[PDB]
Parts: sequence; structure tokens; C-alpha cells
Amino acid sequence: GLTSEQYHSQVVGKIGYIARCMQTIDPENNLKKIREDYQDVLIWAEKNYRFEEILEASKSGKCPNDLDALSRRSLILQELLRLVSSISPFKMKLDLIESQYEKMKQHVNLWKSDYHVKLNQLNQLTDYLKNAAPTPKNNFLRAMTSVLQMQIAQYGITEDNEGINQLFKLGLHLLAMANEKIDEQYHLFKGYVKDQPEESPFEGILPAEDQKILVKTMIDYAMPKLSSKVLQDKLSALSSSDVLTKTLLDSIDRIVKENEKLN
Amino acid sequence: TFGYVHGVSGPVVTACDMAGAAMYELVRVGHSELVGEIIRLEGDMATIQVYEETSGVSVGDPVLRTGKPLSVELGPGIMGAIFDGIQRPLSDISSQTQSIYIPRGVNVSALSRDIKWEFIPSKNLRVGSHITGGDIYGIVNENSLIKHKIMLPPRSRGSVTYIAPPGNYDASDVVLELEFEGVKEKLSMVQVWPVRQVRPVTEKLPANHPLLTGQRVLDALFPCVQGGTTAIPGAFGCGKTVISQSLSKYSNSDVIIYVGCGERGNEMSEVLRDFPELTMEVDGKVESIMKRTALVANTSNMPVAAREASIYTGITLSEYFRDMGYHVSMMADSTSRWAEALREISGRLAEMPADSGYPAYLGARLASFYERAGRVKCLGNPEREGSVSIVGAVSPPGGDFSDPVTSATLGIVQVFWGLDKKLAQRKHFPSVNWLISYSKYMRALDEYYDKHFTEFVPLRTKAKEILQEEEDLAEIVQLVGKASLAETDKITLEVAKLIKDDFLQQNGYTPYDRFCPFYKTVGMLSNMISFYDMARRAVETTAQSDNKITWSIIREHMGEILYKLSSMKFKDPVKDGEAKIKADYAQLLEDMQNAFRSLE
Amino acid sequence: YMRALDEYYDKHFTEFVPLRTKAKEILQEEEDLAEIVQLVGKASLAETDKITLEVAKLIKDDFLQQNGYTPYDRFCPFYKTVGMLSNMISFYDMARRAVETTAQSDNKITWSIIREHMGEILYKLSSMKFKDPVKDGEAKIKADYAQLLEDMQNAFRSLE
Amino acid sequence: FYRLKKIQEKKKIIKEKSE
Amino acid sequence: YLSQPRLTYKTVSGVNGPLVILDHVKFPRYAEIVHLTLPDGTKRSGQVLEVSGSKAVVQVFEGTSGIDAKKTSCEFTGDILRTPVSEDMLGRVFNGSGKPIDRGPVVLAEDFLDIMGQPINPQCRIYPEEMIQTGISAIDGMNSIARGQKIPIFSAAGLPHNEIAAQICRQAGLVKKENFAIVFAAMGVNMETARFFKSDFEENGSMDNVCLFLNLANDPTIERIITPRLALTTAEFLAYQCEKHVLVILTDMSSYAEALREVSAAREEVPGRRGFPGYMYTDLATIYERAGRVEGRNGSITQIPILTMPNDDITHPIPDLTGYITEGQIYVDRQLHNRQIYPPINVLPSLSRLMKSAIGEGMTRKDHADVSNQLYACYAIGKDVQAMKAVVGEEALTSDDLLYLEFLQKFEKNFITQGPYENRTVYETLDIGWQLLRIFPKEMLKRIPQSTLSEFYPR
Amino acid sequence: VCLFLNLANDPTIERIITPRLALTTAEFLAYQCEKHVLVILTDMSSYAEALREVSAAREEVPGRRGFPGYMYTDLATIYERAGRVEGRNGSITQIPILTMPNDDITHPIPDLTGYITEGQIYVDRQLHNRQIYPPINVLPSLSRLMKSAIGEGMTRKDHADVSNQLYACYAIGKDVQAMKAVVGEEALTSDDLLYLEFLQKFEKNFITQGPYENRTVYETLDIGWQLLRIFPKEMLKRIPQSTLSEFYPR
Amino acid sequence: KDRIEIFPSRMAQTIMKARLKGAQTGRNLLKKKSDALTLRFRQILKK
Repeated sequence: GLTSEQYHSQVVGKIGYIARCMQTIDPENNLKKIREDYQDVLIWAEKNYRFEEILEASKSGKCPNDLDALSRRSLILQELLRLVSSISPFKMKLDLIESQYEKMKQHVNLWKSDYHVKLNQLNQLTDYLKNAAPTPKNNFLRAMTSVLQMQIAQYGITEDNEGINQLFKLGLHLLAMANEKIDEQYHLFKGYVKDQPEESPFEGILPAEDQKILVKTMIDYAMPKLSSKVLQDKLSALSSSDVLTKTLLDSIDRIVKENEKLN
Repeated sequence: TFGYVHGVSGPVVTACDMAGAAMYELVRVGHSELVGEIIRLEGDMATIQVYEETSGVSVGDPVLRTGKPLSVELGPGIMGAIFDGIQRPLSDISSQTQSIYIPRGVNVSALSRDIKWEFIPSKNLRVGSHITGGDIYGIVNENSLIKHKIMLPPRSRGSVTYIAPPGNYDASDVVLELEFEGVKEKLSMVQVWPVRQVRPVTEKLPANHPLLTGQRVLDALFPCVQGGTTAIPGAFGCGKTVISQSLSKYSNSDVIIYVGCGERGNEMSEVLRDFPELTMEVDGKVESIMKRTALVANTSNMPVAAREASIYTGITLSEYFRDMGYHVSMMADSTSRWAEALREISGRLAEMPADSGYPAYLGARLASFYERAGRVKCLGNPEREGSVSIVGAVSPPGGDFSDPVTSATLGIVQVFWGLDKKLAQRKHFPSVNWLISYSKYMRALDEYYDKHFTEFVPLRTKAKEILQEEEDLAEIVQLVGKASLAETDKITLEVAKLIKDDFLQQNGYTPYDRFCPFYKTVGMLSNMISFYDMARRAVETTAQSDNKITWSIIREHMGEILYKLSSMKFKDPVKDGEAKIKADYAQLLEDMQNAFRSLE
Repeated sequence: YMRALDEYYDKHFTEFVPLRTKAKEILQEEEDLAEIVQLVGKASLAETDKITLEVAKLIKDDFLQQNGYTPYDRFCPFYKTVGMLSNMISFYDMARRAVETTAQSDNKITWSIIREHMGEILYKLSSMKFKDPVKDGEAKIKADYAQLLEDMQNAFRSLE
Repeated sequence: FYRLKKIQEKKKIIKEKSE
Repeated sequence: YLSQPRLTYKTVSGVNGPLVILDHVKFPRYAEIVHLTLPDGTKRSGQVLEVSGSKAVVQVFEGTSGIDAKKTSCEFTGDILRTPVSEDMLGRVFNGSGKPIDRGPVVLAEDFLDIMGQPINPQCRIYPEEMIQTGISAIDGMNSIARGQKIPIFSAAGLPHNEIAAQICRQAGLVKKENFAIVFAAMGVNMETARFFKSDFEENGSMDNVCLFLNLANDPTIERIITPRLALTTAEFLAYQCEKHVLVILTDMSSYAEALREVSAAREEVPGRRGFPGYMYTDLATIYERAGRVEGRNGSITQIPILTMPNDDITHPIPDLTGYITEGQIYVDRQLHNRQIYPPINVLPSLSRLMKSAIGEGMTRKDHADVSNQLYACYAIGKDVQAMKAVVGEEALTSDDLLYLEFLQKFEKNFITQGPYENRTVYETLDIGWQLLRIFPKEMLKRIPQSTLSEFYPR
Repeated sequence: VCLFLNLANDPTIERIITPRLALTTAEFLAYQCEKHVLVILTDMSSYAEALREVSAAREEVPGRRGFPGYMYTDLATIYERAGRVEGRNGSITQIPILTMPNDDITHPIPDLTGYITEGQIYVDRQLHNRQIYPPINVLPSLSRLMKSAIGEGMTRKDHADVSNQLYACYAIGKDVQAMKAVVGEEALTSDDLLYLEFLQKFEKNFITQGPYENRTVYETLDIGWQLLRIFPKEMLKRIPQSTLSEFYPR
Repeated sequence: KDRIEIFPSRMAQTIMKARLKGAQTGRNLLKKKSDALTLRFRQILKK
């Protein structure tokens, strides 16, 4: 394995990292249960020891220095911090944070757990959108990812939730789907909205400007297919909507069908 | 400080006034600063094996002592780069010097200092926080496809005294400063690591996860595992191109590293002309795999020390990416030619020639090099797993596996894919021989299959057993002819031909099955083995009856089913989704069940 | 040096170069055929192969073999050497002509017929080596070899 | 090879003995 | 430019075989050229084989006979060996060290190039692509050479590999479906063969294209070492600067490797495998790999090393390493030669790993690859049938096997056999190939696609 | 257990002393603490090549295939630290493991180890490729202390004869296989067919063994008898009548 | 026995390669003779 000095340097580093992750996941000591479980590693950062001092402690065994145990504890905290970061603006209850911490601590091997796999998939969906520019596919992914983040915040990942499983199953497929296949991108997003139990899934989750851009997007795809000016303006009427809704989609479908039957 | 040249006899230069020089340190001999390696010390002199041509060096020439052994410069800018084994950047030499030659004693910085990179510091870190070897103190946005992760060098630790704010920096800028025992250290985005020292890891782990190649014959019958080691006979008509390109384009390796280690001139020209042209889909956009591949490529007239250092430079870059937590795949293109570079250097040193002329330590060097592979829990604080899968090829003399390089390679490595010019001639792509080929990771991967593809393991056993049976049924045919085989073994032969022609054969240029996902592969083999078992049942359960069933009955009664199985290939993952292909294969199973039942 | 000497031959012994080429060809064909003959046996040989073997033996024993201690073969002038080779190669040409012309036909000629038909001719082809320039003149030896060629033509024309 | 290597080493030692 | 005046030393401290040891040398260079005057007025060049402190070991090109301490002078030329290069040397005959031996003038340099050159940047090298036709059907049709390929003509001692080389020199050129140049370089060629080359190229009009370097069997072996490098330096000038496709024909690389052995033993290195130096791979690579096309320059360098394989052993270090570095092999074969076939190129073991780039529409013709494959297949099946004939007898043969035997005969007699002065374009070689393939009805030409059979077969 | 590890990428010259550390601990435990120590030395090939590396750097006189001239003495300095001592209850078994290069038992490592050690258990590719486990190809195996470790009152009294006869029958069976490779099934007499039957049932019953199967010596001898019974007595030429008449029938 | 009992030398290596190729030529010719005899024998059985 590592040399002796390097091993103890790693011990010091991991104590510092656990302290940092704690401070970032709970900058107000809200998570008393977790901070008590991590009390014996958090103390060395609570006090202002220099690296050399904590390193001497590690060499003497005074501070927790089992590297495998430190890795496991740090990882149980790291996945939780990744969850709390991936939900980003969708804050989560202290109680849910605690339940997920407990489940992760229970789990046998996080780096092989479906908890970790789901976090990886959510981070795919988030990393792509961090940079991707606004076009139909990116807007659909951002909408679905905002809804997914909200559901993640509301349920937690440590469960076989059908809704969250479906959101992943569709969002990852949309992400993998080619950019030039605008038709299929639309078909997937609209199918998701149609199947969603909620008639207005994105209300309150997205901002009104993005919802307006989504109505504009659907209308922009539906309009060029038409044939009658009257019916084109009757569709254009729907562009005023502030929220995307399954019934509004159904109206759009009616009118495109009515044009195609005029054809 | 400077030494002075005191003698020159070929590449062996002898330098005076080098009191403090470290053995196996690099030096820059002469006014043209040719590279040389200190292979001996005596008194305050030094013997320097100069890599490049020494013609023109003269007594009294300054010898500038590099402070570090043969080392690779690791940092942003590696990706998409082409390097000589000594880490000389060819794609910058040619551009800067506007010449088709490598200037003798060129001194181009391996990673450009001129280009600005975007650096985002690790949000948690601040002055006073403790930082340890292998920690990620920031991320460099190298590409759309590789978020480079700036790491503390191993053997470096302390308390943060300065971390640069987010912005645009270059390899020359001191991006972080740390303090330990009052001593201070300044760190830019570029570190250095000796190529012959194994980069440390918190914990190596058992190679446990498949290395998908998209080729059915490779992913099903002879798997390699992320962090595993492989061998590939390299020959004229065999087509190692297929494996290299499949790993580059379709493998789950997050990063790819190539090594040429002394190819033929035009043979290397092909690789350098091709790789930029390869493309991969990521997030629904076509991307060039040179956003995730680096090539240590060099030809045979390059310095011998360059050819021998190529394997180590490649594996050190791959270990750098492993430490960042990527799943590197490193392909050496001829370890036989690297071994001849080793034999040449040993001969120049006049060491005792060991088995069949190769040095005394070829086996040890190969063992250590491959051992550097593996799936590891990387060093440092952010918990990570990486890997380096060494798929290095070996070139036997005319198929004779007894020469030291090939024999040691097959003793060290755990997988061997045995590409075959004869199958290529028969028009069987891939040319994997499926009789010489083998994979020792099957026991390790049973764990993964019992979780994700529960039914693949019996199918694997049965398929290999079918093919081995055919290996003897062919000699039976030679002895007594095809009409002389029992119906059960006739079924063996026809299903074995079905597997050969429509499972293990994969035309790599088609859209539908250039890349064959593992669910599709297990489905295909599941249906084919289901047919095999059903035909065996039909014959065996009617051997006790006058209505005994035959292959002729089966074919004439189930030609539609046989055509459907043969056409299972065309099911396109890109358009026919996972669910649709699974349902189609299950419907084929339903039809086959009904057909066998109605025959029964 | 053959490339150089072909000029001297085309000026002095104009017929020698094709004789040399055919002698080398015959020797090589016999080398090839002996490998089969020893591995399997002589039964399968055609008439052309039999004639190649039975002229290659003639060349190897009675042209390319020289007793350096006898008065007659202590030194073989070039007129004698080219005469010998001309006679042997003419025999090869005419035997192959006979068998090739009568192949795929009922009135088939064979080496088994030729040898018995003109055993004397083969004896004299073998005996050519014994002519002695030291007492026999160049004129005598040339005339004798031409007479052997004449006898060969008569024997072949009668066999035909 | 070993014999020649040995001879070469002995010649070097002779150079050191003479110089 | 070097302004400073040259130092001439009378300080010779030893003369040991081919080496002259000078002492009290001021700042010796390694590989510096030396001009040393013997006591009696004669002059001999030398190369500073080694350097140490104030000592310099000069390998005198000619022998050391007549050298002495106390009277031999030794001028140090102050620079490494450099060849003067121009286009003017296209159409000249030189000895091993750049001295003209055609009674012309000394070359008026367009430049002075270091004969060691530098390795071509692998990221600037390009794939060879189009064909160089040699006129010899046996390699144009079946083993074609792409512009930038290095393909050696293996041959045993006694076979006409020199004659084949001369024919390639006299006939080679672009496929012309005029910027072509040739650099012949004979190493260790005996006087009669060197005279053959010189007079043949002079007589057959080809001298306009050919720069011919000759290192006679009894010229200094150091001049043999530096001849291939002079050849290739001129080739690099004519290719990557004058932008004209060069074909470098290095002759008797075995006689070059023997000189390499001599120089190593002079350095007093211990022998490697089979007596050759350990670094022979790097050295032969340095010679061969100065070839191929380069991005941004419309020229190239093709090579055709010619090897005398000792004992006919294809495992011998010279042919083994040459196979490792080069991209094919053309076998001159003793059974064919004895049967008096010329060019005795045995097309079964011969190979050209880059033929697939030199052929096809727009480079030779649509049917080149197919005709090559089919001729190879029918030739091999014919050799098989010829082996079988003597075992089963002629009348036990089937009509198809008789077709194959006839094809074997006419392929060895009309296609392989060419005669030294018959130049066949690749198109003519292909039409001869078709005239042979028409021995078979179309259904037997199974490796030719129907789209080609229907177009070319009739007539 | 007490492990000493010099993995593939740890220093090469350290392998020279690793065996000596292990045997020194074995000697402390066996001759002073009186444990029964079994020593395993994995890849004495990877040791002998460290030896060759150091000896080459020293330019010591080479033996065969470049290995030093004194490799016998050094390998013996390792191996001969075995056996039992008067008055001390402990012992040091040794089971070196070594990779025969190119499977060539004339290679200096296996050859010198054969001259120094008390036998060798030979593990065979021609059986591993058939998936017999353990692939112990007994015919070239050897154990010089079997002759005294077996017999009356230790294991059983047929053991020597059974072992010798199995050797002879196995050898003749291999010869019969090599003969049928030339002359095919037709030319074999019933005795050769008997030997081939023995060879098959020997590699299937006697050698083939479960990786976790623990056969007693008595079970192994009885399985040996099931095979010797394949033959009529007079073909068991290596077993005397007193042995045969007692054990053969049952 | 294992080896032909010629003494190691380059001459011996040349002779052994010649002999190996001779035996392989014998193998090929006799295998073709066997194939002719086998084709004839099969034909004769069918008739």
C-alpha cells in the first residue's frame, strides 16, 4: 500500500475533507445527528490545528486514523453532499437529509449502490445543461431535469420511486438522442407531458419565462405544419399561455389535426 | 549547474564536472541540447547515453543537468496531443518550426504555456484548509468531453496558503500555494512525474467491470475488465484496426491513450492520419475522439530511448487520468518493437544477453509494466475510482508464440484476443480466432453478470462448448462425411454455423451493428442457444419413437424461424430501442416455442 | 560472366547459348522429379518426365563427368564440349518431339520404345566423351559428332 | 560474448596499470 | 560560415589498425572530418571516430599504411561531414564519398546538407498512395509499390538481383495514366558489376534521371557506411525541396551491414547477434525510414533495398531487421533462376503490404487489385496441381487441373518472364494478366467480382 | 501464516533476500519455537531472474542461459534450509513454486532446482487444457522420500507396489497413445486397449480431484487398486504375488 | 528419442532445416497420394 508518511498524510487530508463536506452540506449545524456521528473527526477541524499537529495525532493514533473507515465515512457523506448539490435550488427537509444519510450509512457498498448510480445519472443531466445553449432538446432536458430535481428533493433517492425512475429513463434517453432529430425530441417531451399524472407538471417548478419559452417552442414546431391562415392564427392564440398543460397540448393537437384534414 | 563534455564515442558521452549528478537523471548535452541519460557515474564524471545523434558534439561543450529523471509533464493540454516517447510534442514541433524534421535537440515545452485555460477552483477549499496528495483543488474545462481535474502531486501536502480565484490561467501561472512545516510550495496546473515510478493509489481493487468493445465475439466470449490486461497478435491482414478503433470509439473507457513504441514509418502515418477522423456520439452530438485520446506515437528511426520510453510515458499519462478518476484504456501497438528497443539499448550497454538475445530483465519489465494496470481507488480526498486497461499488442514471428516477448506477454496478461489473418481471408470480421483466444476474467465477471445479465453465464458456457464440439465434428466429417452424423450432432453443426455466421460475425461498417450493446448480445445468444436446446430436445425425445425428428424436418418446418434468427443482427440499437429489441427477441422466442411445439 | 560471354558465343559458337540454357533446364527438371521419384516411385511419370530423367542421367554421367587422368579427358576443347552438348540436347529435343507429337493418339510413342529402338544411339551418345583430340583431329571429332547427329535423325525418322 | 567482454575489461585495466 | 583557420597537427600519438590517434587536439569535435598528409605527400581523409579530453581517434578512410608519428600531418576541417547537393548531380556517377568518377566537375553545391539528416516528423509523414511502376510485370502487377513504400528485393548470392535493380533503374517512372528522379546507390559492388551499372545507365538513355553512387568492393568500408547516407541526403533534397518523386535503390545492404560490422569492431564494441552490432536495427532504420511522403510537399522518396541473404536464411539479422522496418518483400528465387526464368521473382512468397494504396481507379486501373488476387490464386493452385501431377499421373488429372497447369506454364512464361530490356507499363501487365486469366471460364475466377469480369473478360 | 510480499513492481534486488527472510523466520519458528512450518516460495523463477540481474550487473561467469555460475549454490542455500533436526520437534517443509520458462524442464531454474530439491510435483499444460484438476502429470514427478515415508506401519503395506505399478501402467498407456497416433485403432491389440482404458480411467479417477476434496491415502490407494484391477494379474509385473493375492481380489 | 543426434552447429542447423522441409514435402506428397487413393476407393465403394 502507501508508504507510512503518505498514509498518515492521507488521514489528515481526509479529516480535512470530511470537515469541509460537513461545512458545505450544513453550514448552520442543522444536521445534529450527522455531526454527532462525525464528532470524532469533526473536532480536529473545529479546533485550529495545523497540518503538522493533526499529522502527529494521526501518527500517534490519537485522532481517528483507520483509512478504510475514514474512506467509508467520507463517502457516505460525499454521496449525501452530491445529492444536496444536484437538487441545487430545490432545498430538502432536514428530516429527509437524515433519512437518506441513514440509508447510505446502512448500505453495503456505496460505490456500487443504485444510490450512487442515480446520483451519477442526475449529474449527467445537470452537467450537460450547465453549458448547453437554448434549443428544443436543451429546453426539454432543462424542464425535465427541473421536475426531476424537485421530485428528488421531495422524495430522496433511496427508494424505487416510479416517477423518478421514469424521469431518469426518459431524460437519459433524450440526452443520448441525436441533436438533429428535432421531431423525436419533441415526440419524447410531449409523450412525457401526456403520460404525466399532473396536468401542469412544470408550474411552480420552472420560472414563468421558461414556461413561456416552452409554449413558444411547442407552437413554433406545430405552426409550420399547418395549411390554413385561420387555423394558424387560432393556434397562435395559444402562444399567450403562461404555463404548459396537457389540455393545451391536446388543443394544439386538435388544431394541427384539423389542418391536416383540410389537406 | 553546468558540466562539460569530456569525451564522445558514438552516443556514449563522458562529462566532467558533474559532481552532484543523479544516476538516471537527464542532461542536455552540447549547444544543441541533445537529450542524454546518465547511465553511470565515476568520481565526479558521468557517462551519458545521448538519445539523439552525437555527430558534432565537441569536448568542452556545456552539459546542462536537468533536475529530474526521464519524466512526463502532466497537465492540461494533453488531450488531442501527439507525443514522441520522450514527451516531445510533434504537433507543436512541426507547427512552430515549419519543417518536416524533428530538429536535433529540439526543446519544445511538452504542454503549451501560451494557451489560456479556464480554471474553476474547488468551491470548498480556502486558505488554511488542509490539502493532501491527490486532492482536486480545481477543474480545468479542457473540452466538452473531458473536464480535466487539477490534482496536487503525490508526495505533496500541507495547508492552503493561496488558491487562485476562478478565471483564465496558463500552465505558467502559480495557481495554488501550500504550506507544510513552515516550508512553502507553489503549484501551477502542470506537474511532473518520472515515467518509471508507479503513481500511487489509495488502494488497488479487483478488476470487476466489463470493458465493452461493442464486438459481440469480444464482449461475450472473451471479456476484458476495466483495469484488466489484454494481448492482440499484430499482423498484416489480421485487422488490429478493428480492436483499436472499437476501443477508441465505442468502449466505455472515459479516456484513450495510444502508444506506437516504434512502428514502421507509414504504419504510424496511418494511425496519425486516421485517429483524428474517428468520431463518437456524446450527448447526441458527433464528437472527435481526439477530444478524449492522446497518442504517444513514434516511428522506428526515432531515438532508441524514445521507443523504449514510449510504453512508460503512455502508462504514466494513463495513470494520471486514472488518478483523476477516469477509466483509461491504453493500447500499445507493438510491445515486440518496444522489446527490440529494449534489446538494442541493452546491447549498446553491452549487458549479458539472456534468452534468445533479449536482456536479462525483459520478463520483469513486462511484468511491472502490465502490473501498473488496474482498477484503483484513487489517491486523495474526493473519493474516486479510475482504471487503466492495457490492451498492448504483441507481434510473434510468423505465429510462433515461443519467443521471449510473446511468451512473457501471454504469461503476464489475462486476456488474449488472437486476431487471425485466416478468418480475415475467409471474410469473417472480426478475425478473432475463438479457439486460441481466451479470457481469464470470467470468474471475476460472474459477479457482475449475476446482477445485470443474470442469464448470460450459462449461454457463455454453452456457446463455447458448442464451438469446441464443432472442432471435433469437423474431423468426424472428414473421416466419414456429413451424412454420417447423428441428428443431434448435425444440429450441433448447423447451430454452430449459425453462431459463426450471425453472432460472432459482425460487419463493422454497417449502421445497425457497428456497435452491439451487451443486452442485444445476450439476447441474440439467448435465442440461438434456446433454438439449440429445442432442436436437441426434439431429436432426443423422439429417438424413442418412430416419428424421429431430423435436421431436415426442423429446417423445412422452421425456415422462417431460422431466417429470423439469422436476421437478429439487423435490429438497430440506434433506432430499435432496448425495449423494442428485447420484445422482438422475445417474440422470436415465442414463435420458436410455438413452432417446436407444433412439430411436437 | 554469362552476360558478357554471350557475345563471344554469338560470334564463335553461335549455337552454344540455347544448348546451355536447355542443359540447365534439364538438370533442374530432373532435380525436381527425383524428389517425387524417391517419395512415391517412378510409376506415375509421363513420357516427357521419363525422357527428362533419362537424358539428365545421360548428361550427368557422360557430359558433366570427366576423368581428368585419362589421355582423352585430361582436357576437353570447346569444340568437343559444344559438340557433345549439341548432340545430347538434340536427342532431348527429338525424343520430346516424338512423344509430344504422338501423345493423345493411338500410335503412341514412348521412351520404352525409343530406348530399345535405338540402343546403339544411346551408346554412342554415352561414348562421345572418349574422343581424343591429341590423336583424333578436330575435323575428325566434328565429323564424328555430326555423323552421330545424322544417325540420330535417321533413327528418329524411322521410329516415326 | 563473455570472453570478449572479459578481454575488453582486462585491456581497460591494463590502460589503468600503464597510465 | 566558419571563418576561423584550420589547425593542422603533427601530434600523431599512435596508429592502431585503421585508426590514427592524435593528441593535444584543441577542442576536438566528434565526427569531425580530417585531411591528413602522409610523409611522402599523399593525402587521406579521416573521420574523428572518437574523442576524449585532448585526444582524437581518426578513422582514416584509406588504410593507415605509411602513416607515422613525427611526420604525418593532420588538418582538422572543423565541421562534420556534409554533402553538397544540387539538381546538377541528377545525371552523374559518383564514388562512395561524393567524388565524381564520370570525369565531370566537382558538384557546385546548391546546399550543404548533413548526411545524417534528421528523422521525418511522424506527424508530418503521409500515407504513400499512388503507384510507382517499375516496368517489371512481376512486381507492378502483383506487388505494386506505392509512392513512399520501402520494399526490399531479397535475393541470394548469385541471383540476378543486380540485373533486376538495373532494370528498375532504367524503366521506372510514374504511371502517366515528368518530375521523377532516381538515386542508385551500390554498396560493396564488385568492379564488374559497378561497370555494368555505369555503362548500362549511360547507354539506355536513363542517365538523365539517375544519380548513381558506387562504392566498389575494394573502396574504404567507411565510404560504404556513408554512401547510403549520401544517397538518401540527395534523395531528400530532390524530393522534399525540389518536389520530385525520387526512387532510391540501395544495392547490397548486406555489403553495407558488413561495413557496419567493420566499423563497430574498429570502435572495439563487442559483437551482437550473429556477429553484427546490437544497434543494427536503429542504423538500418535510420537508412530506410528516410522515405515516404510528407504533408505540404508534392515530392516523396521511395526505397528499394536489395539484400543478399546469407545462406538463404530468412532469419538472418539483415533480412529479419529489414523486414521489421520495411513494408514488404520481393523474392528473387533460385529455382526460377535455374530454370532460366528472368526476372526470377517468385510471386508466392513476395508481398507488398501497401499495394492496396497503389492500385485502383485513378492510380493504375479499375481491375488491378482483382487481377492481382486472381493471378496469385491461380498460380498457387497451379503449383499445387503441379506438385500433385507427379504423384497421381497426368491422365488422373481433371480438365480444370489441366487448365491450372496450362495457366502455371503461361504465367511463368509470359507474365513473370520479361527479358531485361522489355518495359511493360502497368496497363500492359494487366492485359497480359487478363490474357492468362482467360484460360479459365469466368466461373473459375471466383475472386474477381462479376462487375469486373463482365467488363474486362471478353475479347 | 506469515506473508512476505515482493509484488511484481517492488524492487528486483530485494527478491534476493525475501526467501532468506522467510526461511529465517521459518527456522526461528521451527527450531526454536518448535512449530511445524511449511514454507512456500512463489516464483523462484522471479527469484532466479533477480539473481541473473545482479550477477549480470556484476559480470560474473555465466552458466547456461546467462544465469550465474553459482546459481546451484545459491538455490541450495535457499532450499537446503529444510528438514528436521535432532532433538528439536519442529520441521521446515518447503514447497517452492517456480514457472518453468517455455515449459522446458531442461531450463536452468527447473534443472538446478531438480538437482537440489527432494523431488518435484510437475504441473502440466497438456492436462490443464483438458481441464483436469489438479494437472499433476505424475510421470515426470518425483519424491525422493516416498520410499521411506510409505510402507508397513506408515500408511499401508501395498503402497510402494501400487505406486510403482501405476507408474508403469501410466507410462505404457502413454506409449500406446503415441503408437495409435501412428497406427490407428485397428492395429492395437487387446493389451494396448487395456492400457488405454487404464490411462483414461487414471486421469479421470486418480488425478482428477475436487479443488476442495481431501482424499485420504487409503482412499487414494483403493482408487489405485480399482485401476490396477483393469488388468489381469500377469500384466501387473511390478507387484509380487504376496501383495497381489491379498489386495488384488477384493 | 527426442533429438536427431546431430551436433550443434550452423551447418547442422542448415541440414536440419533442409531435412524438415524434405519431410514436409514428403508429408504433402503422401497426403495427396492418400487423397487420390481415398477418392478412388470411395468411388469404387459407391459403384
